[PDB]
Amino acid sequence: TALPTPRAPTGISVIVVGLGFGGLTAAIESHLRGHSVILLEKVTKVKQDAGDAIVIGPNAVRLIKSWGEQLCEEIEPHLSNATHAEMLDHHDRFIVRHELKGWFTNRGRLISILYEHARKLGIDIRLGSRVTKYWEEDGRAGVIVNDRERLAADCVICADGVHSAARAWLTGQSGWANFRAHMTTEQLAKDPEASWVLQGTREKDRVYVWFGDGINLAIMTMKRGQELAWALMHTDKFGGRASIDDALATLSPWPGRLRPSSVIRHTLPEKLVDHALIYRPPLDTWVSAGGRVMLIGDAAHPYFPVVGQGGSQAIEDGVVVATALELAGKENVPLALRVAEKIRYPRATVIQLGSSTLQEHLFWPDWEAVAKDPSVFANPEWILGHDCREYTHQVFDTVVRAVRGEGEYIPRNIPADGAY
Ligand SMILES: Cc1cc2nc3c(=O)[nH]c(=O)nc-3n(C[C@H](O)[C@H](O)[C@H](O)COP(=O)(O)OP(=O)(O)OC[C@H]3O[C@@H](n4cnc5c(N)ncnc54)[C@H](O)[C@@H]3O)c2cc1C
Ligand SMILES: [Hg+2]
Repeated sequence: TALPTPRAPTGISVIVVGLGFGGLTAAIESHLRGHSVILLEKVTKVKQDAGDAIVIGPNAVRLIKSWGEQLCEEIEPHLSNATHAEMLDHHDRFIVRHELKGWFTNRGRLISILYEHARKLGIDIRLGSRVTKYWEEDGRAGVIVNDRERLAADCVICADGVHSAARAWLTGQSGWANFRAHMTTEQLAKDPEASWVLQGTREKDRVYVWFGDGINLAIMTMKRGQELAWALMHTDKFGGRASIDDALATLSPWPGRLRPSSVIRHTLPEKLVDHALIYRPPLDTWVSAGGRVMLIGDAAHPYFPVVGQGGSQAIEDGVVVATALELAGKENVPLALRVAEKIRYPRATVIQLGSSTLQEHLFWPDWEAVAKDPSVFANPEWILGHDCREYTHQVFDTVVRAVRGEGEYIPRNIPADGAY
């Protein structure tokens, strides 16, 4: 069915904050499971950036496809035809060639498709609604919208990103930045020191990633070589500000700076951003003291962008929350959030800690171990082949007994003796 009908009304009212991957998933899955949903987002429109490429893992694709058959046909023209990424070191020397189902596509174009699909389902989405001043009573929780309107519900699902005000409220208590840019390759094609990046681009999109000396640079061609995007993770970050001279100065110490610098120096000033990255250690809890406010997504577990699972885990967060609310019922909303936390926390934390350790291995690699084995340098099956919704149905009763103290719970959505 291109438009699935929701289950019978469960009587549970849910307030979702954020139009990201966590918020949209929480709203869509909750609506289809019978919950009464309102989604609050501060922006007036989904931001569209041609240089914001993202990878969605198969564990999240299968969840998205279950919301409607047509969604695959909508994303198909926006999927990259790139198949492999060429990995080089900071001397511009080849290391290994890595692959990359899965969706390698544009962020804003995928959010727009999911947002339009949510409106076709009849979900109450309210843009231009800035949320703050979270509050909680016995039996209800809520927010304040635009400092003029009070809203209340059975629970509040906070997916407001890394800069979460809800996390600051719930808790009460890094130096990394990321350049990102998009460009058209007309002027770059006239530079012989930079025209190399257009080689074989009409055939398919090419991906180049450089690692070393605390810097990561990725260059991705698009549209038969007519456009390219790039991203640069670094610790040289000094209102907002972005300058191409800072990106070039970051690459200056590299012995193999010539080929990458010759490309990115053609970036137009108005198409370059330099955002600070936010990482925090795993939280003690995602659920408020009263039990009716819960953090999901980046608000609960920000990752280092090297695992390609931040959006997928935010999607898994929203599906499990909506599933636990359906299985618990109206009179056990606090139990539902505690159950979803105990299911999700081990899986999201293993990946969170895995991104921090993998971050060290990629920005300051042990080149002697990489020389003897580069295939390790470049995601396992316990992540990609997982079905969060079926696992939640399988262990829900066991987790309820563990939350109420009746029994034990062994998490099996993570590998035994598992680091990442
Ligand atoms: C450089 C980089 C590369 C990445 N690459 C990938 C990748 O390839 N694959 C992948 O899966 N993940 C990737 N990620 C991670 C991914 O971006 C995030 O994990 C994911 O977007 C988290 O979603 P979210 O819903 O939690 O938050 P967000 O997507 O950040 O959404 C937060 C939303 O809440 C809104 N909001 C904030 N405050 C308020 C408020 N007070 N009231 C109302 N609304 C508010 C914001 O406008 C926003 O729409 C990457 C991250 C980075 C930094
Ligand atoms: Hg498809």
